[PDB]
Amino acid sequence: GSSGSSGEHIVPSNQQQIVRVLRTPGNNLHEVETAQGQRFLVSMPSKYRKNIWIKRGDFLIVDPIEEGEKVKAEISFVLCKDHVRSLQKEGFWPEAFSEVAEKHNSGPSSG
Repeated sequence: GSSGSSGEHIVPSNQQQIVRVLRTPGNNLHEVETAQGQRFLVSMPSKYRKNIWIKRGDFLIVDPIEEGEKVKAEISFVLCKDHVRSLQKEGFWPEAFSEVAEKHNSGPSSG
């Protein structure tokens, strides 16, 4: 069993995981990296059959699949500047990335 788990907003499931985009060859796939320094590729949901706005560095939630194609996991949702922060407060956001938002900033870089 388990204890009352938190799930007020879109939160990474047990199998799901948060990664960061790196580059896209164009096809219906995207290369991301985990918090444990692990680069891999992901597939696009059969439901998101459209031209979604995806960029490099963008953090998304992918889920691993059983013994199937040469794909590790598939995108679940697109985290926004806000979401990311939320997960950080709730205590879910990864550490390997945690040291990213701190530096990142909107507008002219003071430093």
